[PDB]
Formats: sequence, C-alpha cells, structure tokens
Amino acid sequence: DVLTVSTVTQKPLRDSVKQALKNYFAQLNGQDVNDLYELVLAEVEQPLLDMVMQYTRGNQTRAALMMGINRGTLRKKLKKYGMN
Amino acid sequence: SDVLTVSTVTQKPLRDSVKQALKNYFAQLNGQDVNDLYELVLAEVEQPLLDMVMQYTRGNQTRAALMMGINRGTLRKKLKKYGMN
Amino acid sequence: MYLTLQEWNARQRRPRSLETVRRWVRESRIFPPPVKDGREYLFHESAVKVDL
Amino acid sequence: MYLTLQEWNARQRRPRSLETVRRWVRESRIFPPPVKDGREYLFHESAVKVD
DNA sequence: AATGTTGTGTTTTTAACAGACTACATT
DNA sequence: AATGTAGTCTGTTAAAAACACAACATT
Repeated sequence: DVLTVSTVTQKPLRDSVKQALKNYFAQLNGQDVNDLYELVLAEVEQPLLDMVMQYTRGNQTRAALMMGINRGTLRKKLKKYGMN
Repeated sequence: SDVLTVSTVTQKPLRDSVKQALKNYFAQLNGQDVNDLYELVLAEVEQPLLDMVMQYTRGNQTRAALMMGINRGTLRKKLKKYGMN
Repeated sequence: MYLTLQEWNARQRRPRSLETVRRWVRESRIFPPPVKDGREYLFHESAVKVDL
Repeated sequence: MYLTLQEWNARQRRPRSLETVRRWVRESRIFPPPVKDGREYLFHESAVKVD
C-alpha cells in the first residue's frame, strides 16, 4: 500500500511487477525456466541497494539498519552487484 | 537485455520501476523511523510473482517451485505467508 | 563423475518428478545405487533405471 | 538515576563489549532507549535488553 | 576519551534445502 | 498400471545474524 509508482495516477508496485512478468511469460517461447525467483530478485535488489546507499549518503551501517538486514548481509549484497 | 520490462510507449525495466516507487516512498515518509524496508519491498514483489507463476502453472505448486528455482517447501511457505494456502 | 538427483534427472531422455525419482532410489530402481551423502543423494552421471 | 554506557554495562549479569552495547542502542535493543546527552549516552539505571 | 564507521574475522541462530511418505490424480 | 502432486513430516546445511576486533574518523 505504501509503495506506488506515479503512473497520472498512483498504481502500486505490486501491479507493476504483475505486468513485467505477463510480458516475460509471453516473450518466453516455451523455453524451460530453471530460475526465475533470482531473475526477479536481482532486478529488485540492485535498485533497492542503490536507493538506500544514495539516501544514507554512502553509510553502510545506516543503510543496513534501514533495510532491516545485517551489516554483513548488506556488504555481501553490494559485492554481488559489483558495488564493493 | 533486461528480460523484465513494464510497457511505459517504450520498454523501461522493472529495475527502474522499483527506483520510482521508493523515491515516492522516501518522500511520503515524514521522518518516521524505518526499521524494516527490505521486507516492505520484498513482500510487495513476492505476492504478485507468486500469483503470476501460480496462474501460469494452472495451480501446480510442484511446477511453480521448479520454475522459480526455489524448494517446494519454500513455495508452500511463501504462499501460506500471503494467505494463498 | 557423480551428480545430484536433480542434475541426473534433468539429463535423462524424459526427466521425471523429483519425488518419483526419489521413490525409485528407495525402491533400488537406480543402478549403481545412489548414496545419501548428508542431505542429498549422489548418482553416477551414467546411472540407469531398472525394472522392480 | 542515570548512568554512563560503561557503568550500566559493568552492572549487567553478563557485561558485554562496549561496541556491542553501543550497537544495541543504535538497534533500539535497550529499554528505556538511552539518548546521547551531549557527546555521549545516558542509560537509565533501570535499562534492560529487549527484542 | 566516548562513540561511530569500515573491513574483516569468528561463533550462533535461522531458514532454505533434499528427501520420506501416503492418499489421490493424471497419464 | 506407471508416474505425478498436495500435504505433512524428518534431518542437513548454507545463509543470515550476532558478535567480535583492529584500524581510523567524528563527536
């Protein structure tokens, strides 16, 4: 409910996800899909990390406290998406 | 390139669509304490993914799990979370 | 070389349900018999299906 | 009656690392929440570790 | 000199994981 | 009849969390 992308109206991010997948599922020509959770997750993690790090003016400690994840976890998540 | 795109008319990624909802959220937040955001974003992305994949596999939990690349137990647990038991 | 149940199954001409493949191991229907190394089984990359 | 982080920690059944204690404050794990009174924290004598 | 940060180790706890299985469904 | 699945279990382990500590910066 608190997360909305200015579509001009205020449609949730929940709806925005459903549409990208409807387009993906259509684009897929019956190919086997071994890992989708990660496809979606990596696409949502990379921007989330970039938004908070910007918001906390680079403070890893604060960024971690904000997201509700361990500092080690944030560090690991950043290193994944080459933000180390 | 990025297989996940929402028809904005152009094809802008979901990665961009996430950045915008958060920019709006951060602005909407009137200095209230934010103890857990990862989950806020995650639950908002999981609930639709599940509903979509489940629809695509015509209700098959087994297949849905294999597709997402998560353990069957995990999918079951994820569904029960968002009251899709 | 050894493989996981998942890996082996996915290589087979007709990959079957993981639960079906497990039931088979339990039934001594995979040769050489895959072994439980901790949390999971290990199949010979060229392991075969047999009649019960 | 108020105490320093050092004082409070040293009174606890299992005194922990000062870095860990200052971390608990930051993570809202100490009740009543200690506040920086100027340059440093004031834990009230009644302060206790919370979930 | 107390407190905060980053970088890097450990130890402890949580959660995803593979599998066991039975009744029923699909083939 | 052979194989596939929902549901309800078990135990194993990779991952997250929590705690360390040594730098050095900020207060």
